[PDB]
Amino acid sequence: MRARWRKKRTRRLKR
Amino acid sequence: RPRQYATVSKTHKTVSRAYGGSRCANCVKERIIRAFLIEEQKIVKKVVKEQTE
Amino acid sequence: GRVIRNQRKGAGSIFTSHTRLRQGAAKLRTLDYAERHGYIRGIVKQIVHDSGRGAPLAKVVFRDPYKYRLREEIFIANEGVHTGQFIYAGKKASLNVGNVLPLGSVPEGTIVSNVEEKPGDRGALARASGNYVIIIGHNPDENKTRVRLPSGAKKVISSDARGVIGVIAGGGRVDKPLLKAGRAFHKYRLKRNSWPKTRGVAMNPVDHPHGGGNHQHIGKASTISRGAVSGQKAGLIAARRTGLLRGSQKT
Amino acid sequence: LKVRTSATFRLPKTLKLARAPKYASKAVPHYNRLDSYKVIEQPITSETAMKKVEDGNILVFQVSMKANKYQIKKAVKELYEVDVLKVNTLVRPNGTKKAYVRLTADYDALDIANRIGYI
Amino acid sequence: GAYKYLEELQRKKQSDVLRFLQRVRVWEYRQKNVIHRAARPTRPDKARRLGYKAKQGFVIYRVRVRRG
Amino acid sequence: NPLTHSTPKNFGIGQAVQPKRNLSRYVKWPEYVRVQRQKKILSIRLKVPPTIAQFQYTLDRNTAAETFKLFNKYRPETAAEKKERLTKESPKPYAVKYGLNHVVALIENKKAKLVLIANDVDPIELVVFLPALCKKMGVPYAIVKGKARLGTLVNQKTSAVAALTEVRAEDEAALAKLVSTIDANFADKYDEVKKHWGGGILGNKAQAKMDKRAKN
RNA sequence: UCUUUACUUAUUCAAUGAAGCGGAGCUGGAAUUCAUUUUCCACGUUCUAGCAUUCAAGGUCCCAUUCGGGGCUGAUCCGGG
RNA sequence: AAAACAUAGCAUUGCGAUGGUCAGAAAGUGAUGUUGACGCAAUGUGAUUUCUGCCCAGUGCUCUGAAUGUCAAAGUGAAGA
RNA sequence: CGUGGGUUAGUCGAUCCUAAGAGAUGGGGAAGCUCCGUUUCAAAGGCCUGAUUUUAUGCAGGCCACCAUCGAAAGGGAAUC
Ligand SMILES: [K+]
Ligand SMILES: [K+]
Ligand SMILES: [K+]
Ligand SMILES: [K+]
Ligand SMILES: [K+]
Ligand SMILES: [K+]
Ligand SMILES: [K+]
Ligand SMILES: [K+]
Ligand SMILES: [Mg+2]
Ligand SMILES: [Mg+2]
Ligand SMILES: [Mg+2]
Ligand SMILES: [Mg+2]
Ligand SMILES: [Mg+2]
Ligand SMILES: [Mg+2]
Ligand SMILES: [Mg+2]
Ligand SMILES: [Mg+2]
Ligand SMILES: [Mg+2]
Ligand SMILES: [Mg+2]
Ligand SMILES: [Mg+2]
Ligand SMILES: [Mg+2]
Ligand SMILES: [Mg+2]
Ligand SMILES: [Mg+2]
Ligand SMILES: [Mg+2]
Ligand SMILES: [Mg+2]
Repeated sequence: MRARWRKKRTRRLKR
Repeated sequence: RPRQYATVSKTHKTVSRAYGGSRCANCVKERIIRAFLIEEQKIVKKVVKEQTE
Repeated sequence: GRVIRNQRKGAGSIFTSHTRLRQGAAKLRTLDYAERHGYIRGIVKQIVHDSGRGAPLAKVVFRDPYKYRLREEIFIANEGVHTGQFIYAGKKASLNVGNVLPLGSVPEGTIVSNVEEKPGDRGALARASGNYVIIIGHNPDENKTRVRLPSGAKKVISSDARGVIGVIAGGGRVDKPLLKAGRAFHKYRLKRNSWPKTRGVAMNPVDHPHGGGNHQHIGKASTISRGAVSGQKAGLIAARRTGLLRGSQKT
Repeated sequence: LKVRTSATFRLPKTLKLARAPKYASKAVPHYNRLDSYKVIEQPITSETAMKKVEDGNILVFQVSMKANKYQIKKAVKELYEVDVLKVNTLVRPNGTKKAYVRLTADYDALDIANRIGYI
Repeated sequence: GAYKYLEELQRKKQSDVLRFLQRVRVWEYRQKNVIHRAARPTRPDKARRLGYKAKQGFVIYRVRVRRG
Repeated sequence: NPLTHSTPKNFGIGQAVQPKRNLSRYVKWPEYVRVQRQKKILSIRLKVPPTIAQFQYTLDRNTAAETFKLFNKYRPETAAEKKERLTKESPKPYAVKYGLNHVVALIENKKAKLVLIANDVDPIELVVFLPALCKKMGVPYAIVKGKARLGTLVNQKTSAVAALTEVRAEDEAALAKLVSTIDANFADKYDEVKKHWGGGILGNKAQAKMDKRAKN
């Protein structure tokens, strides 16, 4: 899966 | 089409096995056989060398 | 007069090579530690047509020694190499067709191809379909192999210069007649703008040394000095002799 | 000597100071170049424009050529105290920009047009 | 002062001392860019007789040009 | 211990990916590093004429230490000390003399008692003449690892030369003992050093190549 | 004056992500201790279209043990050509 | 619009990269060349079949051919303030 | 001819991508207008993650380093009836 999607999930968990 | 693979769940894009949506079943079978047999023959190669020593 | 056809070629505008469909330059691996001191094994993954070229190419994959990755080379396929075959390249590789050995490390009489002129040039001699070089001698003091080239020239090269064992594939290509203008058309479509060719005597004087006259004819000797200048070198340049060769050309 | 695992030398990372100017780039900041009174130039009151007020609940304005759809929405809310559903725009053949602004169902285009005072 | 000695030395361009410095320096300059700032004069005596002073605002550039 | 196992890698040709080794020897350095290294080489591979080659000999660490000991007693007045001295407006000062033009003039007048010449002046012609001149005028001179060191002696960044014209009677014998040492290595060897060409040193690999032809 | 030939730093050509050059060792092997070591040769990969990456596991020493961290070795030394 | 050009076929010439042919005012510059003699470059003749004679004096091209004819600048010798 | 009206898009195009090609920079030529060359004989960058909760930059770590840019309304291409 693309980096932009991976980064989105990572922000979602950082909250 | 390539970008449609982004919209669909992982079960559409894979199968449940080593190398799922990448290599076919018979290709995976050859990889396993070859890995097993060559790694064994390597043990024999070393022992035959270690005897001659 | 005007600038003749043979002088227009150097500007390289409509006369450049037609390279869209080519696979990449055929070349040996870069000469590195592994090849100088041992051997490295690669796999022949594909054997593939290159546009413009007679001989097929072989895509050989080797592991990188210093980084976890694969490195596809593009070799010119020797006759007999097959997909899946392992290829061994280096000082210590064995004497089998497809392997890449330094010329010091092969006996007199070995047939090789894609031989380097200087060590690490990555291949130079005997690359066209059906050609090869013969090793004819070693000079281990001077570190110099002697070799016979396709032309029949003998040549002394460094013993560190590498070659591939065997003959370039696709041989016997030029035995089949082309038959039709069209076949030559398609041949040159994938090479460069060299065809068809108007004869100089069919032109006017402005266009060629041979042009003009109330009959088509050359009118002065067609043999031209090596010291002639651009615009004059048309015909037979620096010819030692001329006329039909009654005999064999071999030394 | 220090260990170098690559054979490549790259330019060292070095401190980069932010500007700390001895005098302001310009004296006074420019006032807002596209305030609400600039974004909306005037209503369009052709008979066909007026049909859209009466029926479609659409106001039709001339609008600054520099104005995008975000700025038009914001200007209309501000100047007329109304809620915008969507904005469609075009550049007319005379080189001015026309905006077709549909209001939400809570507001009536004919009332609001009567207030701003073109019927 | 030194500058008198420097003046007289620089006249002996085929002396062994000056042949050697000429060889080392010509090589070094050929390695740098065709125009490059010089940190200071290589001929400080020569520079000062042509008007240079060692003040902030005087600058030396070295340049090569093709002969012939 | 029982879970843990010894799995040694084979880093021979064609085996495991090589490990990260120290490649310092192979680094493609910036051009300026290359220039400064190759300049040091070239100036020793070439035959170096005596007037330059004499600068290769320098005052040994113990004597240099003892010299700087002495000269540090006669440091010139700093900017603060001057500001003080001018409010009072004072006695005769004893200070190390510096400035290439100044010192060259002092040597010509036979006022200098000891001259120190930096070994690393660039351009060299600023000082190639000094040994000869000091020799001609009968002035003790030492070539010293300096420029920057002589700078520190004189509250400058660099200095090129430094000299003593007067010492205090305290340190007259110190100077004299030091001059005797210094004369041994420089002025007294001057006429021999004048004849000997420097340079012609081969690099590491060419030396080995020369040594393997010597025994044969 | 000519021919042949040394040197390497200028100059020239070529290559690479400037990765393993040169000299010594260690280790064996053969040879040969012809008392004695002088040398010489190698110095981890060849049935097979698999796999090879995380400062390396191991070994060892420090740390303050703990979730860990660091060094040395593993992978000889020397010259930074 | 042809009987001309092209053409397949035939033959000759040059060249092994420090190269041939060709480009650029120059260049740390270019085309052939992502090339390497079964190739690139330069010419002639013009499918197949059959054949392709004699002349190297001339002009040209070419030659590890003889040398002491001719023979620039620099250099060398003599005369001369 | 005179006077007005008329072209509404997240989904159609452009915009993005690369093609033959064009073209800055590093450099080198050229009296110079400029020419070469396009990854080179350059010290050529910009991501990830945690935090810290001092703040969205230094710090903590890591990670990889190719070489600007322009060039298709018929090529490639997220989504409407
Ligand atoms: K054509
Ligand atoms: K023709
Ligand atoms: K003619
Ligand atoms: K002919
Ligand atoms: K004749
Ligand atoms: K003739
Ligand atoms: K759009
Ligand atoms: K398009
Ligand atoms: Mg033809
Ligand atoms: Mg005609
Ligand atoms: Mg003519
Ligand atoms: Mg005619
Ligand atoms: Mg003619
Ligand atoms: Mg629109
Ligand atoms: Mg300054
Ligand atoms: Mg007609
Ligand atoms: Mg015809
Ligand atoms: Mg015929
Ligand atoms: Mg003459
Ligand atoms: Mg009208
Ligand atoms: Mg679309
Ligand atoms: Mg340009
Ligand atoms: Mg574009
Ligand atoms: Mg399209």
